[PDB]
Amino acid sequence: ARNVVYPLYRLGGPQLRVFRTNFFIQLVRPGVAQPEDTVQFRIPMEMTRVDLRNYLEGIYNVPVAAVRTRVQHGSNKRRDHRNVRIKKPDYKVAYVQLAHGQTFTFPDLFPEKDESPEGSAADDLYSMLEEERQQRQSSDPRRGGVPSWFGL
Amino acid sequence: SKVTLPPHYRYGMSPPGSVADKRKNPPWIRRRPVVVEPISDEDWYLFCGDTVEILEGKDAGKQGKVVQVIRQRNWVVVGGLNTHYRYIGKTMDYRGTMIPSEAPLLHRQVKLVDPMDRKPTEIEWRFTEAGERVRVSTRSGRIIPKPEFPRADGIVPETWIDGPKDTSVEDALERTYVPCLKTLQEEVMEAMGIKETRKYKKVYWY
Amino acid sequence: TEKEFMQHARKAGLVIPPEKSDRSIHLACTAGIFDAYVPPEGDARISSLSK
Amino acid sequence: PLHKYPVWLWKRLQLREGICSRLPGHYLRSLEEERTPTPVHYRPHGAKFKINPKNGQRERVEDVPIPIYFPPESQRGLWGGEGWI
Amino acid sequence: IGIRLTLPPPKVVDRWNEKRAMFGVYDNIGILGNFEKHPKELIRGPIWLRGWKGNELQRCIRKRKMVGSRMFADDLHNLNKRIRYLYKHFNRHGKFR
Amino acid sequence: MPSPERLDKVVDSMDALDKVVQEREDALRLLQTGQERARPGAWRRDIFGRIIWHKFKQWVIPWHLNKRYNRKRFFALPYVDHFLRLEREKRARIKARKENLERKKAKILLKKF
Amino acid sequence: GADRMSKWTSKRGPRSFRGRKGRGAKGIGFLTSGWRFVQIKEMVPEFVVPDLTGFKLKPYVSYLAPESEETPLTAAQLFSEAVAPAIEKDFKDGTFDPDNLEKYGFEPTQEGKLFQLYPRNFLR
RNA sequence: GCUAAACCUAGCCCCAAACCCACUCCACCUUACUACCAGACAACCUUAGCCAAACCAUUUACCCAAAUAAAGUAUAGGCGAUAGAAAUUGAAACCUGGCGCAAUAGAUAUAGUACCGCAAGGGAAAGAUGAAAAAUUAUAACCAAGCAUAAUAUAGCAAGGACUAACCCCUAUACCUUCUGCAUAAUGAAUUAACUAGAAAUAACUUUGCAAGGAGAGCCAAAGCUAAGACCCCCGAAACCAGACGAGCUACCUAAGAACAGCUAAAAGAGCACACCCGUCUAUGUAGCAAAAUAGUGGGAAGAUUUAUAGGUAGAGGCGACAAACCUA
RNA sequence: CCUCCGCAUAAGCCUGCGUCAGAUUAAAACACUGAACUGACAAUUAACAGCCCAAUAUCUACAAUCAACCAACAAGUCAUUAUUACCCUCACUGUCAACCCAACACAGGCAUGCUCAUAAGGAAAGGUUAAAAAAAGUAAAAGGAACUCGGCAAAUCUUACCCC
RNA sequence: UCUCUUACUUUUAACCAGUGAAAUUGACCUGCCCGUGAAGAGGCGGGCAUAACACAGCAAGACGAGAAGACCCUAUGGAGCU
Ligand SMILES: [Mg+2]
Ligand SMILES: [Mg+2]
Ligand SMILES: [Mg+2]
Ligand SMILES: [Mg+2]
Ligand SMILES: [Mg+2]
Ligand SMILES: [Mg+2]
Ligand SMILES: [Mg+2]
Ligand SMILES: [Mg+2]
Ligand SMILES: [Mg+2]
Ligand SMILES: [Mg+2]
Ligand SMILES: [Mg+2]
Ligand SMILES: [Mg+2]
Ligand SMILES: [Mg+2]
Ligand SMILES: [Mg+2]
Ligand SMILES: [Mg+2]
Ligand SMILES: [Mg+2]
Ligand SMILES: [Mg+2]
Ligand SMILES: [Mg+2]
Ligand SMILES: [Mg+2]
Ligand SMILES: [Mg+2]
Ligand SMILES: [Mg+2]
Ligand SMILES: [Mg+2]
Ligand SMILES: [Mg+2]
Ligand SMILES: [Mg+2]
Ligand SMILES: [Mg+2]
Ligand SMILES: [Mg+2]
Ligand SMILES: [Mg+2]
Ligand SMILES: [Mg+2]
Ligand SMILES: [Mg+2]
Ligand SMILES: [Mg+2]
Ligand SMILES: [Mg+2]
Repeated sequence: ARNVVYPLYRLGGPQLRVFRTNFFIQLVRPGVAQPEDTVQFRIPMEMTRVDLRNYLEGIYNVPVAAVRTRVQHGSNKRRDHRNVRIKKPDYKVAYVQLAHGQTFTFPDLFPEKDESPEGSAADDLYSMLEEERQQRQSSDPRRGGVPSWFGL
Repeated sequence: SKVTLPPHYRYGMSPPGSVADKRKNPPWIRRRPVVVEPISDEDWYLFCGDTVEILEGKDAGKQGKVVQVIRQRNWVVVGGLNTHYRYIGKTMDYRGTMIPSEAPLLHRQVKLVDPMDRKPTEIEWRFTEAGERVRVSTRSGRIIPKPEFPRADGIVPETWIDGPKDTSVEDALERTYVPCLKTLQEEVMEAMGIKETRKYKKVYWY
Repeated sequence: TEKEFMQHARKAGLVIPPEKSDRSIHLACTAGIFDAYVPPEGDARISSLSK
Repeated sequence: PLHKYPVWLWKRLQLREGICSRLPGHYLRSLEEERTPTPVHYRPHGAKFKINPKNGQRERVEDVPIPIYFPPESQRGLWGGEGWI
Repeated sequence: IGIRLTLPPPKVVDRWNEKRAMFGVYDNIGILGNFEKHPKELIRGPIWLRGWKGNELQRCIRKRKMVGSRMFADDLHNLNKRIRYLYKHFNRHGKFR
Repeated sequence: MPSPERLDKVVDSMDALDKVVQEREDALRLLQTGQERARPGAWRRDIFGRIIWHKFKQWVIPWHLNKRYNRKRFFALPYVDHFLRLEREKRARIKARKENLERKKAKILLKKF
Repeated sequence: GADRMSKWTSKRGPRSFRGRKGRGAKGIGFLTSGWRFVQIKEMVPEFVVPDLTGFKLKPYVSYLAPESEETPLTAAQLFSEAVAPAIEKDFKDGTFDPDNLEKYGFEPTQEGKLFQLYPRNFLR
């Protein structure tokens, strides 16, 4: 857990057990090429390697082999309009490796939209837009500037 | 979602977090505040949905229905009544689709209308002795009910079907709470069969 | 000696009111026509009373 | 703007505010006593009026004390009523 | 250019106010209310100058005496420096000595 | 994002759950020991003369032979009374400006209407 | 001049300053003689998860569920729903003693048990 | 017609009244924002000086108990500049305001933020549409210096007398300040917009009111007393004192380190000579690459050498192979 | 064509020429699109280096310089035992860049290891003409200091004397 | 170095294209000789000269530009030292 005071361990004391944990992680697609078993996460700063091992081996039943973490420096170069710096936050990324020969590839979540429901609150206005655009674009270079509204 | 606005920020017929709202008043901008009628949250009578009557403007006397209230400037927009015209689809080679847009009216310029004889009427917040709080007409003495308007959730209750991750109604209300002097920690530690037998020693807090 | 210009603007209206709202635009017409009246071919030929 | 109470009364106001109010009252009297010491480093005047030379007209006379400084060694042991001048 | 292009909004003033209509009422109270009150007890102002005209040095000295035990710290220091400067001015510089 | 309100729904649902569990612990602590603030502390006055709520830090040895805790100074030492008075006057100036501006804004509203 | 305003993180000082700072992770052991780290298994937190197999309760609620008034739990309510029937019943039989309150769930001192409440032994 | 110009309103100032604030979870005296261990050290101290006495050496109001009066009296004082009481008298409880400022004004403030310095510390600038911007429309144009529309015409403080005509003709030694005296080749100024410099007493004059009495206690009075009007500038030093901040440059020292190719090595605070340190001479540069450089030419280069890191000595002083040298240009 | 540079470690800064989009504008001393940039996205993964040691007594005279002769002065840069206590193990941090101090994309300053000219790293010329003056070079008939305060500068190598 | 300078290259330089400063500026439609004048005149007196305007050089003058002379004197102005 984070932002919670840990009970200090006198020697020979009970096991430190956290019940409703406070850590939220993000599986994230890598930015460079990684081997087939490396699974890149994005974890809070107050999380250790052994906490990520027990987190993935307690909640998701993922067999984990090795864990390596690092701290990423968020950029602090953007100025505001009053020249005070805007801080992109630091975060901690972690690369777990699956244990028993399992592999992993990050999915494609977005492809591919196949949808055409009835449209009233947005697509009736789109139908009005498109039908006005299909009708009214009949300009003529042979009229030379005259308005094409009068039947005369 | 939860963004603090500048202390003198204009409210401008767009939602405050929109794209053209960030276009109109960016965080750089500082302009004169619009001094406005302070109105208590108990005396404000017209809500979003009831029929009203415009008293003055380009079209006085006609009735219509409000579609939005902007309480930070005492604004209402009646449906398609106090209108002007603007072209929506605009490019560098073509612009048409001239669509009417409404213009906001103050609460002083708008009167509520009773459904019995359909005239503009003054209102009083005559609280009912039978418990509830409702508006009451002054001149004719008829109760004006608050109209049913679809809520801001974007959802309707009656044709709602539970998804896979929506809990049922009967399991949302099942009382399993047996009140006891245990904490959650020792309760789930004895429910899960976990046994700890060694003691926590003395610790010095200062 | 450190100052820049202003006014980044754009000159094309767009479809913000469906980006989220609960007030839709109140139209007063439609786009085109329902089914076009095809006139008779000899309307000037039968431009008298009847036949 | 101005303070409501003068600056030299904030000590008595702090005595009337909080836990210092719950001290026993005779201690509060002994604290707010403010009595004058006996003269140590000067000779006090005898009378209240002292006819002076160069005009035989009686004048009022007061005796003002000396601002004597007591170091912490005076707190460690019994000095007189005397300290440094 | 200094001048304004459009003439300003019309400044309308109510001459039959509440304050303007009863101005000077209960003035002249001592003369024809058999001298129970002075007309200087009608003045509502700072506690030091209520019925007292004074100089600039005299106003500052009177304000330091009557109120300077309960002023703020920076205001008290500014009043001290003002009295020092005005003594130096009025008693050493000028014409007509 | 497909539906961004789902993340807000899970966040404030879990906050409701955390509030319920904390309410149960707080009521049980009031019934068993009669104390709020399960992190125990004490009002102390630090080196700058401010009054703070110092929270305790769960050490192993008692305080009188702690080498680090004995360098932290919890007292006033009277050269800070002047700066305390100056801060008090600064707060009073800010409150006076706020109240006077409220007076003026109400006068503007009664002017316009 | 050095950068005053940006906060003092672990990436900034010399080679001795790096390593002594840390980023907020609670340590799980101690350094021994030969610069070795000795992990203590009772200090690293053990996640206590339940079996969610036959569990019928979802991360969202149906909108068809009715509403009710909020009432935050108070210690008088917990006393009334927990101990008051037992004390009421065994007082009706005249066997109630004010001397021994420990048989109704009261604890005289928290020093004995594992989950002691006021110094807050348990984590979360 | 471009640059431009214009806006009211954020807020602020002076008073009255009233005594005023501070833990959501975690972290914060060690290198503050650091979960976690054995010498326990600890605060109490007359201000000084600029300045006036036309220098200056005793001296020179500033001190925290409401007003008015006694009274600027008794007193003190190189008896001089000036300082200055006391006995005594009494001091009508409640009202939310402005012949105050309006973006060069008013708090420095949109802000103690940007920016500068190692540090104490210093410290800004600005915004303007509309009922609707989910009305980007066509207006609204007119006004400082500066330019363009639209360069020039023999001769001359730039103009005046004029004239049928711009020039041609006759007359004419720019302004302020300092001066016996300035066109002086004596100072100040490119221009425009905004801002920027006469504060008060005793005694006299005039106008009312009352009158041997005047004044809303006190004070004056052999026509006086009370009230009002009217009247005494700004910027600029080298300096002095008090308290904080500085040895990351530099002067010296301490702790534990690092570097010095090659040849002759007489043995060596030795010789030639690299890397490195320093800077004898010349040339360029002088708003430069540089608020002390570049190129050539030079001295040292196994030592009293150079240098990486940390710490120490600070101004009535530190340090100094004494240059009155250095102590953040 | 130049290289008197470069690759790393330490110190310092903190995302500061990686991808996409904008390039209508904006800083490029001009432009392409990128060192004098806007928004979004993604990286630096420890074995390298930091972060250490349970006590009470007790012990520690024979430098380094290939350490082997010889020879020294300024006299030096490295060590344990006895008893008790002790059987858990790999947690945390730095890892990017064309970068630091000099108001700057500054012919200035910057500690160590490595190859002492390279396997690294870069471009003195925007285009045209061949005026005057100026600066840096190369060459010169005869004389060789006759110039100048002074052989200053340059060229060749160069003797003797005096003051301090 | 000089008698006594000369030739060539580069930088510089002139033109073309891009970006683009600084000191200075009372206003100028800004000539020569003699004399005068606060004693050294482009602006005064007497004569002479005189269509307008670019561009590159030189430094006789504008008592030329930067630094309220650093030399001399005064201040009942400072400071260091003996
Ligand atoms: Mg003097
Ligand atoms: Mg004088
Ligand atoms: Mg201002
Ligand atoms: Mg003009
Ligand atoms: Mg003429
Ligand atoms: Mg003359
Ligand atoms: Mg003069
Ligand atoms: Mg003269
Ligand atoms: Mg002149
Ligand atoms: Mg002069
Ligand atoms: Mg001048
Ligand atoms: Mg040093
Ligand atoms: Mg040697
Ligand atoms: Mg040598
Ligand atoms: Mg020396
Ligand atoms: Mg000497
Ligand atoms: Mg690297
Ligand atoms: Mg290469
Ligand atoms: Mg060229
Ligand atoms: Mg020759
Ligand atoms: Mg000669
Ligand atoms: Mg000669
Ligand atoms: Mg030579
Ligand atoms: Mg002459
Ligand atoms: Mg002249
Ligand atoms: Mg000159
Ligand atoms: Mg002078
Ligand atoms: Mg004299
Ligand atoms: Mg003198
Ligand atoms: Mg003096
Ligand atoms: Mg001195």
